Amino acid sequence: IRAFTINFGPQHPAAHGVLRLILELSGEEIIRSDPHVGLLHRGTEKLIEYKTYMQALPYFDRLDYVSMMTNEQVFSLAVEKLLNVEVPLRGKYIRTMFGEITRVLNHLMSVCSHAMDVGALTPFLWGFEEREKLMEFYERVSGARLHAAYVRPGGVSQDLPAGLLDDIYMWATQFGDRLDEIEELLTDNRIWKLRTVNIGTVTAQDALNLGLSGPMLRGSGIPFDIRKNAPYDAYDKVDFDVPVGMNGDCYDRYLIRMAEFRQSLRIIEQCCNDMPAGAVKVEDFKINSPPRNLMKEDMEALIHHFLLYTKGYSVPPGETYTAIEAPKGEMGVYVVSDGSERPYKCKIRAPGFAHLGAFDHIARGHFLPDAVAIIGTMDLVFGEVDR
Amino acid sequence: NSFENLAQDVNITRSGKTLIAKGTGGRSSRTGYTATVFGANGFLGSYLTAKLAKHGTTVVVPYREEMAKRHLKVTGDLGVVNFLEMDLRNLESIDEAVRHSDIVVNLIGREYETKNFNYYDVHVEGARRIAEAVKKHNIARYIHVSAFNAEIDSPSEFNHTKGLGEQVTKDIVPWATIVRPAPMFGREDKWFLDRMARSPCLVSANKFQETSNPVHVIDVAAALERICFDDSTVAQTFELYGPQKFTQKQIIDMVSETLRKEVRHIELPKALYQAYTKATQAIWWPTYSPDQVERQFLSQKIDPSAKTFNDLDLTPMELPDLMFKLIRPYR
Amino acid sequence: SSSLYRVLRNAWEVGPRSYWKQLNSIGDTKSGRLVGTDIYGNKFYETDHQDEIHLRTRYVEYKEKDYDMSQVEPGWHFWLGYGVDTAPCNTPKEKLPIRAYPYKFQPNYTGTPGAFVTYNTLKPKISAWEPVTKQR
Amino acid sequence: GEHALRRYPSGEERCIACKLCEAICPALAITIDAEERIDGSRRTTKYDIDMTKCIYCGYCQESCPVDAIVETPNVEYATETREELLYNKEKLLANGDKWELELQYALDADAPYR
Amino acid sequence: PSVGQDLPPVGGYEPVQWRRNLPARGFRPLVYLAALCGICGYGFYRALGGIQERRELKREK
Amino acid sequence: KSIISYNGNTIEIPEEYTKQAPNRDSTWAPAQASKTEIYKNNMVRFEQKDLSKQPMPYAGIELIAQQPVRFVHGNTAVCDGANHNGPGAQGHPKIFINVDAPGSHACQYCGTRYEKE
Amino acid sequence: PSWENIKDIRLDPKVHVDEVYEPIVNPADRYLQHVSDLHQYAKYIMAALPKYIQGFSVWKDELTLHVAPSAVIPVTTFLRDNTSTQYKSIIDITAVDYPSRENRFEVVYNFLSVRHNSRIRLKTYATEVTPVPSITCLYEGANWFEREAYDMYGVFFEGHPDLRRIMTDYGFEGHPLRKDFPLTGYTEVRWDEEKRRVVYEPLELTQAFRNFSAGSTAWEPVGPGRDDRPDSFKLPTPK
Amino acid sequence: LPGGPVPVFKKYTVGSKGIWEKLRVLLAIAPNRSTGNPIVPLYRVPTPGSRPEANVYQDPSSYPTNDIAENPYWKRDHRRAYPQTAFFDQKTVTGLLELGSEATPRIADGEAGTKALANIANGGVSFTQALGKSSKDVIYGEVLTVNGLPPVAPTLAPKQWKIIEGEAAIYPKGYPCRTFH
Amino acid sequence: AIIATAFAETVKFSGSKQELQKRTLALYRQFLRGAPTFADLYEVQFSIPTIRTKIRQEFERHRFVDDLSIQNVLYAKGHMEYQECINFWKQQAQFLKYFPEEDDIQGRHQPSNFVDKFLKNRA
Ligand SMILES: NC(=O)C1=CN([C@@H]2O[C@H](COP(=O)(O)OP(=O)(O)OC[C@H]3O[C@@H](n4cnc5c(N)ncnc54)[C@H](OP(=O)(O)O)[C@@H]3O)[C@@H](O)[C@H]2O)C=CC1
Ligand code: SF4
Ligand code: SF4
Ligand SMILES: [Zn+2]
Repeated sequence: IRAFTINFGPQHPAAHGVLRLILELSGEEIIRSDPHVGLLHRGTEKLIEYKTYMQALPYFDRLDYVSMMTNEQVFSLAVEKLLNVEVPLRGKYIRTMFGEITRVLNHLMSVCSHAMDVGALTPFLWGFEEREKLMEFYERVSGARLHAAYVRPGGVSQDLPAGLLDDIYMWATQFGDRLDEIEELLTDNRIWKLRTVNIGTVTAQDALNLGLSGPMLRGSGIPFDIRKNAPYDAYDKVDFDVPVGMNGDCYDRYLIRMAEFRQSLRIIEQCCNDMPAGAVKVEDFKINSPPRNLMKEDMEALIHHFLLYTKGYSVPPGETYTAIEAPKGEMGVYVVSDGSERPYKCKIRAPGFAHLGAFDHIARGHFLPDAVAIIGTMDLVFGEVDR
Repeated sequence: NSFENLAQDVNITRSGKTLIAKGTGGRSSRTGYTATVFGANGFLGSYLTAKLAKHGTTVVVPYREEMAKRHLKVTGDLGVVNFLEMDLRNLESIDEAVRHSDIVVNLIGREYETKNFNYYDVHVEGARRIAEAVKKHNIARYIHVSAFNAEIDSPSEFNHTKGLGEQVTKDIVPWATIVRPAPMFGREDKWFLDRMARSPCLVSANKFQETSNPVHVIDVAAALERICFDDSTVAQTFELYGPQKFTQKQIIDMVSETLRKEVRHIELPKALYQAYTKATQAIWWPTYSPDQVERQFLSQKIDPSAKTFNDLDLTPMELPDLMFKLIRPYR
Repeated sequence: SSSLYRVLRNAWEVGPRSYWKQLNSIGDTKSGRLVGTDIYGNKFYETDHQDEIHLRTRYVEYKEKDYDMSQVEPGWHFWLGYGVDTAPCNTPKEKLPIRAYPYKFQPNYTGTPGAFVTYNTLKPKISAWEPVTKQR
Repeated sequence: GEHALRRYPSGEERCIACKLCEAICPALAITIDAEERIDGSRRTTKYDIDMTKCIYCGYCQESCPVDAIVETPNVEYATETREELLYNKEKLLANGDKWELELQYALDADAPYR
Repeated sequence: PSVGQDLPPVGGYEPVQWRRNLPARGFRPLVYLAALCGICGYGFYRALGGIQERRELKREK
Repeated sequence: KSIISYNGNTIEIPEEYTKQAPNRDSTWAPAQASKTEIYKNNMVRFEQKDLSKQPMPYAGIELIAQQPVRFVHGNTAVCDGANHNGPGAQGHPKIFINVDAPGSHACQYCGTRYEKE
Repeated sequence: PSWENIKDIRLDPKVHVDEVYEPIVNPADRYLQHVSDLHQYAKYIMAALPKYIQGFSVWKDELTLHVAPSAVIPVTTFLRDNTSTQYKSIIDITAVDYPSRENRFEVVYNFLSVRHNSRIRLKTYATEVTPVPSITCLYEGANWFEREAYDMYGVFFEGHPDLRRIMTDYGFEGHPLRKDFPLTGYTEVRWDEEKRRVVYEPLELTQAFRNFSAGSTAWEPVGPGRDDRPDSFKLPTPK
Repeated sequence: LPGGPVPVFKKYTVGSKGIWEKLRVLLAIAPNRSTGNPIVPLYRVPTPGSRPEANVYQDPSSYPTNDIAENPYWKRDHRRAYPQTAFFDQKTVTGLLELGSEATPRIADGEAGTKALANIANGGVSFTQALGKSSKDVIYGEVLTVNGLPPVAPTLAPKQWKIIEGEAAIYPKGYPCRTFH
Repeated sequence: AIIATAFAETVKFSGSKQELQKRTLALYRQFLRGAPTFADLYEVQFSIPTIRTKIRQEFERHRFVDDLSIQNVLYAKGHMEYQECINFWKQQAQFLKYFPEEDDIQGRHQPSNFVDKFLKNRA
């Protein structure tokens, strides 16, 4: 009476994610779907109420583990909006262009992982290679790789090395060749064009009713981006085109991701030319640490260095919802300050949460291999959706 | 999470060591008993040290092979299960493995001779070699296991040597506690159900009428742990028999009625039966034993002067209640 | 690169006995210059040659057949993963951390009976009372 | 990567139990008891990292005024038991003995940018 | 103050390549079709003459 | 060497490892837990294992005691423990020591004892 | 003309200023002209639907609306349907408890006018017993969101197909984001060997959990703080 | 066109030799393509553990911040100068209607003005009663706009849109994605 | 996500105690009808009337609640657990939460008096 309904993936159906996903197939046609998420659900929100904002920061590079830095950024932005502080100029640009090399990383993982999920093996290695080149650029700034103990709610953890700003330009000249190269065997590509021409149409008002955002909403045709609609972090001060798709297909959702490499490289060209000088952390020693040069010399710097690492910094009461444009979509965060130094509550709006929630409105009628091309362009990394 | 293991909290052992089970009894808790189980990779041993480490007694596990030792780590917390290698030959390893053990058991029994061990080796000689060091170290609650039908008499050299090992355990460190269980059945038992689950031949003698009452293995393990810790077990022979005596035709028909298949039957006599089992010894994976031939004419000789399950407040289950579960996946 | 000419010419430069060892050791032909050796004894190299990809430059030749990583000295281990220009045989002694005790270099002994064991460093919290009777 | 406790020139343990490393390890991998020793100075009795849950925040490095625990850039220390993975004070002082060279090299490039 | 941190060059960097580097390489498609028919027809001229040759060899046998 | 394993049985480790340190045999804390207590606690997970390749980390109380006690011309000393080779901020923070009392005075971080002369 | 002849960048003159002159400013002035604008909108909303709005509030251009529990749908239609007020798009909803007060939970909504580039926030309240209705009648994606904040709190959404738990154990009892509910929960998991399956036994830790919020100042050390209320919309003094 | 194709001698890549370069110019899709390997004596030299720039590095700071003499902290304070969460009852908006505004008050007699305040501050009137009480100029002044129009849902910084279309676009026509900005 | 799953209903709150009682009665009939499906699906060791005598006594646990709306949340939780068990959504490990007492007879020395509590200081 019901279809012979299946379990899609216990372990390794879609790479980078545990996609348990009920499908009811009637002609190898999905009449309805029901993805059970919860398989990664660590319960992080219950934890982040018991730690200080000081300590609460590397919860979030665990969240959305392919684009750590936007999560870091959005929580730093929520707290800076909450604290009524202002990150300095150098801090604004350095956070901006790290949030754009992370965009390069995110689309470089996501497009190539989706091509592997479809079956194209060559970008799945050609992209992860340049991702290793970017692992190096996370490595020189902050800690190890893939989980940066970086942007603090006071701004930036620390300065660059002495020569990363040079070295990244040597990388940035050759990323264009290495990007157009993978563009050359997927964009025209009658196999890919066949598999992705009208697959999973997303109309405009239904894109709004499903709460979707980022490259998907911009693929449906609506020109909406937080970098340019409600700007911040000198995205005002950096010239930046935005791509907008035409149909509601997955092919616009592909082509916009191909375009954002070309855009976010132009970010780096306008950033590395015009990186200013100035204090990389916030100016005061009352929301982040003093530098370790002068705390061994000054009496005043010690008590700040101690209270920020025992109590932490005190936050005014209130609540904020700061949402910024993650490369997955609009990622939001809703923090409710006690007035204490632990956050009384903090919801995340993971971007892929509504993308997964909008699955079986899009996935009806399509085929089961067509039920894979729909997966990795709504980008269910599953670190996001449950938490 | 409660101590359903012990009677109490504070226990001095017989040798005078003080043991205080702190915490509330779960996996993270500690009980304090340092236990050692010889041959724990065997089929009784896995279920045994599972329940023994379920309440956090520190289980010293001597192993022989490095691969089968691994799937006993999961039943203990950090420091609960430990591992160390040894041979029956090297006495220093025996000496080492029992230095801090409060209690210790030995389920070493091999139903076939290797080219390096016979029954006289691994039943009466090695048990002497280990319980000598038990006597050397004043280790409390020593438990030895022997099989059912453990006589002094000839016709099964296995059973001839089991009673010899019993007499050696009674001789040296003479308060040692001897247990003789029945035939055992569990999920993948050694030769009693999985041999009856799949068999291309199903041939044995006697016309399938040897008699016993098989015990579920988890009941043996719970019985053993309830022995392990109290008083009123010292130097006492333990018949551990199932609730009702069976015959092999009864057993195999109970198996086949749930399989709903024709379990084959050949039942040829002893003469041609023996020489086929003679040639199987040269093969490295274990086959049916040429001395397992002899036990088919033997049956369960119950000693009336021993102590049952109802000594220690336990009632084991009946095989007809379990037959749907254990050979379920062969349906 | 990885052309036939490069592997041939570097094999012709090194020497066929060291080549026959190296092919059983690594899969490549690599010709360095002996920048320095280890206190454990491990010969290192560094490659001048122009046809090398990034971070293929410096490498180890071990001593033991049962090698692994973390058999190298720390002040080298930095340079093997390219932390410094100047290998520790050429550093000034001002950058040497002065120590008031000798050094031992345990590499790693995982699974080996020289494995590390843990214990709590401190005693139990509450000491008991010793039995001292009093004949009335 | 893995941890170590530095020492002074002329060899002194360098860790006082300020407990900042206990205070801001957001997985609570740090556990310290510490007593006043014979001479009267404060030293650590038991210093213990639970390396099952050392999450490589590196905040524990940035939290020491006297710069005792550091981040040794070793990663090749893969163990076979969880028992091996509980680094007490002795293993960390052995690592501070071992990697002392490289930790000097790293702080000669980071102590400005700290 | 600010000293020792990294800065851009005072001359700045060169402008990078961020467009679609896609040359429409090759020939006109009609050239591919005409070359196809040329390779074909020359092959047929070698084929059918050899077939009639083989038929005359068949007669000779 | 031979210590009682809670049962009258003795366990026997060499005197090279009944030591708090290669520099010191004796304990230096009220809850130091000497190795004679430690093997007495869990030799269970110490059998079949090497005795050599554990840390023995060269304890500090012997090393600090043989550093020369420095002299200060004036009244108030300063201690940093910082190198003058390392380009950064190392050592313990700049605390000061009054040295007036008869006897030396250890700087409570670095343990270097100073004397007024 | 070749890659051997390319210049380096590591040796060149770079820009080198002696001391940057960064002016100081409170980062709230840039909001203010808009914020005083926003109030005029917000008061309008209360004049628009006085039956259902208990109040409005705003703090640094985040507009927050105050709706009774049985009052959600008539507001959200108007927030969707008006040409002057078209938010069209749920973003995230969740709940926050305040067990000090009588109505325990409060339910918060976030929208995003993609035409007019604006946000709006809608707070209602509900005791754990009583419901709030579902906005799944209008907003289609919201049924997933409402499925979330069910399990974390127990707060209902009446009028909702597919109401069931998500992002927790299926056999879980209780609710995680609830201040009485402990951190580690009640049940932990281990593989029992003898049942050949995993069993759910109650909690035992190796290390007891240690918060450190016991060290805390009672008064919140942030001050009273100035206002940014518009001079139109605070009360005129008498005389 | 300011970011178009540049030739491969300005790309910082391992390149080629010179007869094989002459080979691969004839055999490539575009000649100006990097093989992806960075140049070894340029990229990541000297190593970040040994940087001569790192030897002298004190602090980045700004002039009104690091000024020791002139400022106190409380002038450059930012945490204790946060705006208050402006809350508005149903009732205080009725206060905003009839009692007026600090721009244009409607209340004289400051003694009895408190009495006229306080019953509304206790709930003497209702809001819809005030709406009927509010004049056409009152509604069109402080509720609606001066044309009597509803206020547009206001935005922080309205970003008007261009559409780049021609040869400066990131895709020519046929490709469905446009590049507005 | 226009459409529901197979057995999921729109949640709706009965205004009367009788309508709640009608829904609970239908619900117990649904459990009792689907009970032989469960022993097949979750492959359980034991028999179907043991499932039935648990499903009876679990509603016996909550027979004596006064309020309408607390029985309303209680009914909704029961309907969700029905929704889980009627599909493959719970697994047999999570399905066997409901029988801790059946699978193992407890063990020696279950404390009953004061003394057996006291000798292990109440476990
Ligand atoms: N129904 C039955 O099977 C009956 C059996 N028993 C006895 O109960 C005990 C356990 O039962 P069961 O599980 O079925 O049999 P086992 O599988 O446990 O017998 C083999 C076990 O003992 C070890 N063993 C045998 N010889 C040696 C040796 N030289 N050196 C080291 N280890 C050795 C084995 O080592 P390894 O792990 O490397 O294989 C293995 O652990 C046995 O002693 C058995 O004789 C008593 C009554 C009924
Ligand atoms: S890096 Fe390690 S020591 Fe530091 S806070 Fe994290 S877990 Fe703790
Ligand atoms: S290493 Fe640092 S944080 Fe840790 S105990 Fe020592 S001084 Fe404190
Ligand atoms: Zn000092």
